[PDB]
Amino acid sequence: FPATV
Amino acid sequence: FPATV
Amino acid sequence: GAMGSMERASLIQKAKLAEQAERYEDMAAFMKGAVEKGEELSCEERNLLSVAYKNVVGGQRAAWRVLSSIEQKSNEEGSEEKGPEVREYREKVETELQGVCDTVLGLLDSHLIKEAGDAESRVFYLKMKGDYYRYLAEVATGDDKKRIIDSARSAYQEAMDISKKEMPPTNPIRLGLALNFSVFHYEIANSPEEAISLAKTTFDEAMADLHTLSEDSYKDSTLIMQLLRDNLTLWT
Amino acid sequence: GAMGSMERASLIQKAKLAEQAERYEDMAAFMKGAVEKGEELSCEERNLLSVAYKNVVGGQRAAWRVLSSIEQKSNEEGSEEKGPEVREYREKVETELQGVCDTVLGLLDSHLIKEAGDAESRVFYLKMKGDYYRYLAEVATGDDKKRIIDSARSAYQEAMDISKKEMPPTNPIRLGLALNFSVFHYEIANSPEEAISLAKTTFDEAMADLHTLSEDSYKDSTLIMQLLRDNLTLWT
Ligand SMILES: *CC(=O)NCC1CC2(CCN(C(=O)C3(Nc4ccc(Cl)cc4)CCOCC3)CC2)C1
Ligand SMILES: *CC(=O)NCC1CC2(CCN(C(=O)C3(Nc4ccc(Cl)cc4)CCOCC3)CC2)C1
Ligand SMILES: [Mg+2]
Ligand SMILES: [Mg+2]
Ligand SMILES: [Mg+2]
Ligand SMILES: [Mg+2]
Repeated sequence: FPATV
Repeated sequence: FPATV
Repeated sequence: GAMGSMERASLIQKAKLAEQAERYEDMAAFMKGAVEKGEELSCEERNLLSVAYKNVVGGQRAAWRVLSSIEQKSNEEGSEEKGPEVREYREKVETELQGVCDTVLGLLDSHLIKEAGDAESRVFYLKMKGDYYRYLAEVATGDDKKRIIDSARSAYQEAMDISKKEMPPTNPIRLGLALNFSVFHYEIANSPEEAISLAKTTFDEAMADLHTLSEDSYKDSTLIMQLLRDNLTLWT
Repeated sequence: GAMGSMERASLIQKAKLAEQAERYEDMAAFMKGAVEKGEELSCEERNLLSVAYKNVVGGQRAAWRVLSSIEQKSNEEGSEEKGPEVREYREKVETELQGVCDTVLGLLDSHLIKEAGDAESRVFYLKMKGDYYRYLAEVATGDDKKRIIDSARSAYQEAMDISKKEMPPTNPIRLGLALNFSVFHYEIANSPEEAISLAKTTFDEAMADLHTLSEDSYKDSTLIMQLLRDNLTLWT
């Protein structure tokens, strides 16, 4: 999965 | 801590 | 609510303890209690709220994905019929996830957003609103799916518009919003070109503004820029 | 209970799904539902029950230790008074831990133990009884502390006596019981010599019986023997 904050 | 199962 | 009798400052103190103990459900319940006191949140308090719910819903999303994979495999050709249990348990976890998202969106709507006048508070809350609509969108399959997606888009877009007007391109809130909106484009809106463009432009504009920062601010901004780069690497 | 309407086999199926999703609270609730159907548990089912509650109470114990450390630090000389919140939140987590322990002990007493006639089932349930009294003992500070410790000892001792009579020294249940009873001696009963003696004797008797085993049984036994060795290394 891609990075989120 | 020591090992327990 | 169950936290109605506990002092605001005690709820914040306990939220911090819960974080140290990695008790994120507790942390989220304490912060929900604190928000419901009706006073605006400080910077630190906004962080505690977001960390608590991110962790709770993050665990739920990971569990939902595990279950959804098992369920998709069960519906493939030659898969033995195992009954309704996989769908039922994926539905249970899904319902609990949706509940947590509704809770967060409810705090934002009653009444965090409307009282948020500063750019940092308003952008942060609108980003959260986009994030929790995005998690709803991840599990949506019905009549309202398009509307849930559009609610995520709308919240992210308002946050983007304010951030570009009021914050420097290196502001960690601006950066984190862009990172997540870019993922929304890629994973939810079926717009990978828009995701890539946003990540690249965000990264490059931030690069250009690093010269203005202290060492500590530089560290904070670059950490998030690296996440933008990581995603770009994944996508290209 | 909330699982009363769900088929036994569905509860077991969902417990397995919950394990794959690392949803251990759910797993434990499904297994509690399965035990309450009133039928004896198979080997696999006993494992699911123990794994679920071990994981739940393990998280609670880790959180309790974090909080207890903070609380002990607060009561040191020169520590600023921060109010009742650390004690209150340690008490909250403690109460929830005690509840889970009482739940497990309740399943064992009503009526898993009394229906367990085979050595593997009886030893395993008595070991669990010792384990959940041991977790109660870890947080006990009152009039009943000695009795809780003795309840742990008594359950472990009955399990030990059956295991030595009915199981080979390499049996993984026998080994795991000895490992945990040895930790009980060291950490709870203030008997480190007894802990060391039990671990060493268990290890050596198992070593001597490895020759009788298949490759797969050898792997299972040696894994637990290594834990005994690890503890011995820690203690000597
Ligand atoms: C003043 C104000 O409103 N501050 C509230 C929050 C502190 C904040 C989040 C944490 N943070 C990070 O740099 C980071 N996570 C993150 C960044 C940006 C956003 Cl919008 C959300 C989260 C910490 C964890 O690792 C990733 C970066 C500092 C800024 C905003
Ligand atoms: C037939 C029967 O009653 N079986 C029930 C359980 C399977 C069992 C536990 C899991 N296991 C292990 O070797 C191990 N954990 C463990 C060993 C011994 C005991 Cl008493 C409890 C747990 C697996 C995880 O890593 C450590 C060893 C096989 C035997 C008993
Ligand atoms: Mg649904
Ligand atoms: Mg643009
Ligand atoms: Mg107490
Ligand atoms: Mg002896």
